Amino acid sequence: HTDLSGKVFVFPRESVTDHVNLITPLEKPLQNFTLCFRAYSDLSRAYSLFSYNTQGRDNELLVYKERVGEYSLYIGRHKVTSKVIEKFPAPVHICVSWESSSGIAEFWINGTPLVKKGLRQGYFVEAQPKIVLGQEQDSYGGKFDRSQSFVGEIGDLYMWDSVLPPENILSAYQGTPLPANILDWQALNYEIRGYVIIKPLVWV
Amino acid sequence: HTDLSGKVFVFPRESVTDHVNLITPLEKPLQNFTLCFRAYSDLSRAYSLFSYNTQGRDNELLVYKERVGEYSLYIGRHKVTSKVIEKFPAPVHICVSWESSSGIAEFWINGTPLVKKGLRQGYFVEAQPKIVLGQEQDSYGGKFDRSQSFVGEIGDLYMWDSVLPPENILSAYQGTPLPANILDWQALNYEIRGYVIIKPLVWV
Amino acid sequence: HTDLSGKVFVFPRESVTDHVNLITPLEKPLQNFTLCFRAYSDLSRAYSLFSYNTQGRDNELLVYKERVGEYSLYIGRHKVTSKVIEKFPAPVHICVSWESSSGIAEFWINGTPLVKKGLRQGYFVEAQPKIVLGQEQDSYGGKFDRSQSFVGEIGDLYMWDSVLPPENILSAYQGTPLPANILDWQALNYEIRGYVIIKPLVWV
Amino acid sequence: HTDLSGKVFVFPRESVTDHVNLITPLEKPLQNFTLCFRAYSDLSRAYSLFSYNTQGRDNELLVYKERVGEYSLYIGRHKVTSKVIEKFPAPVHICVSWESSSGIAEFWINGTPLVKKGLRQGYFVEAQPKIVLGQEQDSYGGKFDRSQSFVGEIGDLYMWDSVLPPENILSAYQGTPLPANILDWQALNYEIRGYVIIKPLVWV
Amino acid sequence: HTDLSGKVFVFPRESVTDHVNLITPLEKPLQNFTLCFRAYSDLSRAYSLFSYNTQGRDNELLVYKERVGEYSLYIGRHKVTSKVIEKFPAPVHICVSWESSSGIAEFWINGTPLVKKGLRQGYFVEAQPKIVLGQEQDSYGGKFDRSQSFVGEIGDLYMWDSVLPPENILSAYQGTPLPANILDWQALNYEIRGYVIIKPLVWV
Ligand SMILES: C[C@]1(C(=O)O)OC[C@@H](OC(=O)NCCNC(=O)O[C@H]2CO[C@@](C)(C(=O)O)OC2)CO1
Ligand SMILES: C[C@]1(C(=O)O)OC[C@@H](OC(=O)NCCNC(=O)O[C@H]2CO[C@@](C)(C(=O)O)OC2)CO1
Ligand SMILES: C[C@]1(C(=O)O)OC[C@@H](OC(=O)NCCNC(=O)O[C@H]2CO[C@@](C)(C(=O)O)OC2)CO1
Ligand SMILES: C[C@]1(C(=O)O)OC[C@@H](OC(=O)NCCNC(=O)O[C@H]2CO[C@@](C)(C(=O)O)OC2)CO1
Ligand SMILES: C[C@]1(C(=O)O)OC[C@@H](OC(=O)NCCNC(=O)O[C@H]2CO[C@@](C)(C(=O)O)OC2)CO1
Ligand SMILES: [Ca+2]
Ligand SMILES: [Ca+2]
Ligand SMILES: [Ca+2]
Ligand SMILES: [Ca+2]
Ligand SMILES: [Ca+2]
Ligand SMILES: [Ca+2]
Ligand SMILES: [Ca+2]
Ligand SMILES: [Ca+2]
Ligand SMILES: [Ca+2]
Ligand SMILES: [Ca+2]
Repeated sequence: HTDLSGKVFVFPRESVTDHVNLITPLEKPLQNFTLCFRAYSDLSRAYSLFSYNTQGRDNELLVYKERVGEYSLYIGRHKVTSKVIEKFPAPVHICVSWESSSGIAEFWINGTPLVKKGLRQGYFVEAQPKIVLGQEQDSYGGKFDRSQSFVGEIGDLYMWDSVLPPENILSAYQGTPLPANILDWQALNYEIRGYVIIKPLVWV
Repeated sequence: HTDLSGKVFVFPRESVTDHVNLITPLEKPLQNFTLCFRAYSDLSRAYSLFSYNTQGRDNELLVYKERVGEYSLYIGRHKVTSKVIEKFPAPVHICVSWESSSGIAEFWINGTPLVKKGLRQGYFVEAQPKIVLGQEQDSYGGKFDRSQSFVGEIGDLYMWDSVLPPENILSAYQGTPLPANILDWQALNYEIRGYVIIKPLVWV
Repeated sequence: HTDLSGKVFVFPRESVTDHVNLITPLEKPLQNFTLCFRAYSDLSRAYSLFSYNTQGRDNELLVYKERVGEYSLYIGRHKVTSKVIEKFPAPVHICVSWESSSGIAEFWINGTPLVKKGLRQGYFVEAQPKIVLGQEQDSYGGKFDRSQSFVGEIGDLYMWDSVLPPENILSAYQGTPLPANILDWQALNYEIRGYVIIKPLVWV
Repeated sequence: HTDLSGKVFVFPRESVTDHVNLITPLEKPLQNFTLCFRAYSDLSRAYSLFSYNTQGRDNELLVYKERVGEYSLYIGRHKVTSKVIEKFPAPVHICVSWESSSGIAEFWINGTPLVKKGLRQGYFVEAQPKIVLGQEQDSYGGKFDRSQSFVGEIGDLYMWDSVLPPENILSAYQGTPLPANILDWQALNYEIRGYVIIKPLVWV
Repeated sequence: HTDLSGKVFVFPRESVTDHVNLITPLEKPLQNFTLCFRAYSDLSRAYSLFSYNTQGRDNELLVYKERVGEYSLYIGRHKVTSKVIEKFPAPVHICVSWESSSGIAEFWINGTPLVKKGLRQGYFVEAQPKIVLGQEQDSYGGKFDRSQSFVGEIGDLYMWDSVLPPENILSAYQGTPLPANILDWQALNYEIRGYVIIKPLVWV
């Protein structure tokens, strides 16, 4: 468990191999969540930002960037997509929440809410996941795809087991995130596989 | 009747069934009206914003968004269209008024007056309407069309039986609208059908 | 004659019929003139803004908008065209002057001088005109063309029998035009024909 | 000689005929020069701004505008071209210097230096020129080309027999140029031929 | 040899011959380095900014501009590319660092950090280089290519044998660079070959 404050994971190249495994202490199925992180990439093609798979379930929870200005959330294989005006290339802060009771998914880009969408109302995302950054999973922990690899820098990743109110989203965006009980950048259990470098964050 | 202050209807998905029925004691034929509301959608295709049909009368009163930067009003099946510069996607405040005696239709977009157009001078829009959000009607209450469905968020919807002067339009835009006697967001009678979720308004 | 201060003509629809006739007490041939007015239209196709014909003479004096960013003046069937950066759609203030002795035509868009052009040096534009707003004449008083009709709003129309200096152009733009002897918005002699509505000017 | 302070040459129409001859008593071949002037044109096609020909020598010194954002200097039939971001149409202040010893040509657009280019190092531009505004010469004083004619307004033209330092360039742009010894707007010997009109400068 | 403060190399024309050799007594293979310089060119095609070759080694260290908004670093024949929003044409300040131990390459454009990339981790860039400005080498000191030549102005060139922290990059951008131990603009050992002119820096 490492304090990565002020630091990013650099995925310096395209590969089918470089990734970071994220280990969460959570062992119960997810009804509600919020996921925030910072990314800086100049890929124009599609890539996975956050890949969460469970046994026999691809795309159980997936944050996927299809193209510039477009963000997709997959819950249990089902997908929503929301659009935003953004410059390319540019650093970005991304928060996404999802609520089982309503099905509502909320993207926040640089503290700006995108249009709400809804999917998988009543569903629970399964526990005991494999979580990977830098690659998209098609199996429980593997079956990566070069054309979906993340190339660039990721920092300030937090994941909470609740839907964060606007004020806590903005706080995360501004660099004072509330401590997070699923994944916390300041106490992160992770394994680097292949070519991933930890560097100071210089682009905020 | 519900006070919806600070809240929105979220139509979280494309469908042919998700809609809200708006209930009003409108018994007298309309010679004059103003309709104001806020909307936030990232659809690029055409969609109905506000659909009002009467017995044997399609498109009796319809606010229809043909494409980005173009707003159409239908009165008694007749149509006018006006253009504006806008960003996409972006939250928008829309006011539209119409006046029988001159036939003049006025769109106001984020407090900004569009070019006046005119239609159905001397006409009275029929009473006893079925008013629906989220779908466009082709019958008296039904005959919805998936390709015309509204996906996104609608809030702050008011409707008056008179033509609002510019200062009152601006008041609505700024969030202090005058009391409204046809539809009022702070005392709204409505029916949710299918997948519509009420959420706080976070994008104003 | 009417004081049209704070008011516009609204030509609410495309037609081959709707127009306003303007009556001048001029009688003398024009060697010098300035014409100023405001217009708000979201037409993209070409249209006539100000059509002045005499017996047996088409396009004796015509202000014609070919396309966005381009303004044409016709004097005695001859034309010049000048370009400008403008937003679309957008309210605009237009002044045009012409001086026989030099032939110089000056367009002023929102108090901004366009490139000077020149035509019909030594020519006298004929008196006893039919002057129309909303349609382009191909005869003396008629032969209108739907594809040249003006749809939108026109206000603050003044015409002088002299070439206004930049100061006077700016004054008119900023809302205090010098007293005008050919045509005067504050004492206008006009005939409405077909669908033209007088409304308060709300876009300035 | 005429003091043209506050005045421009207006070339109000395209032609193969309209031009201004500029007269200088220069008998000594040019080793160094700076040329500054103001131009306002809405031509999109190529045009000559300043044409300097000597006997049996085309394009001895030529300032030619190929298209928007690109300025060309010809010295002794050789060419350099430099690019700039500019709006269109827009008034522009242009300075260009050339230095034989280095061959360096410097364009300055609205007081902004363009990328330096180099041509004809060691060369002397020939004396006893015919200098024309409004047309491009292909002979000694004539052989004009309609498609190269300048339509628009030129003012504040000065030419020095030395390379001006940046400070004197900014001075020219700001409207306080140093006295010039080849050509001087405030003591200009010229011949108008065809349709060219002197008018006040209104666009600065 | 030679304080070039306040001065630039001007490469005034396209050629296969015009270049500047930069001489340094570097005998130790580089593990870490930072290179900073100022460039101003209106070339649209690809060109080499900084060409560093060793005996039998092409593209040992090379800064290459593929197209507008795209910067490439070659280390030992391998390359990375990073993208940026930039105006064209425009003066630019470029810093690039590379670090053997991590393989990380950092581009800084006008003091703005680009997305980090990585190449040749564990590699040492060879010493005893031929370093040239204005041309790209394919041999040890020669084999130039006209389609790769730099046309324009270069100044403020510094090279350090370490990775400069962001603060030091900004200092170089602001015009107060730290003394550099490989290449220093204020004490530069150079050889001008062909048409290269030293001029004052006027675009900073
Ligand atoms: C004939 C038919 C069909 O059965 O209808 O199958 C082939 C084809 O349909 C597909 O190929 N469907 C799957 C498309 N793949 C896709 O959308 O992948 C997305 C979601 O999954 C990820 C994120 C992934 O897990 O790698 O990649 C991007 C056309 O329709
Ligand atoms: C041959 C002919 C003709 O008879 O002239 O008929 C077929 C075709 O004409 C039409 O299809 N006309 C109706 C077009 N439909 C239309 O404009 O729908 C609009 C208005 O109504 C709504 C808003 C609607 O109520 O769904 O949808 C978009 C071409 O012309
Ligand atoms: C063969 C020939 C010729 O004789 O050269 O005649 C037919 C054709 O030339 C024309 O048709 N010329 C007249 C074009 N009409 C035109 O420019 O109308 C303009 C000006 O007048 C207005 C403003 C109008 O008054 O309606 O409409 C646009 C090609 O050349
Ligand atoms: C066969 C050959 C050749 O002999 O190499 O000559 C004909 C052709 O090359 C040219 O025609 N070159 C001259 C083209 N004209 C040109 O560049 O005009 C420029 C420069 O001169 C001015 C400024 C002018 O003086 O009119 O107009 C624009 C192809 O190459
Ligand atoms: C057949 C094959 C192959 O063997 O794979 O070689 C020929 C072709 O591949 C190339 O030609 N590759 C090299 C192309 N040149 C290139 O990428 O130049 C870059 C890098 O080198 C510089 C900087 C240079 O040193 O000139 O120019 C730009 C297709 O693939
Ligand atoms: Ca997958
Ligand atoms: Ca995959
Ligand atoms: Ca309908
Ligand atoms: Ca329908
Ligand atoms: Ca006509
Ligand atoms: Ca006509
Ligand atoms: Ca010539
Ligand atoms: Ca020529
Ligand atoms: Ca090479
Ligand atoms: Ca090469």
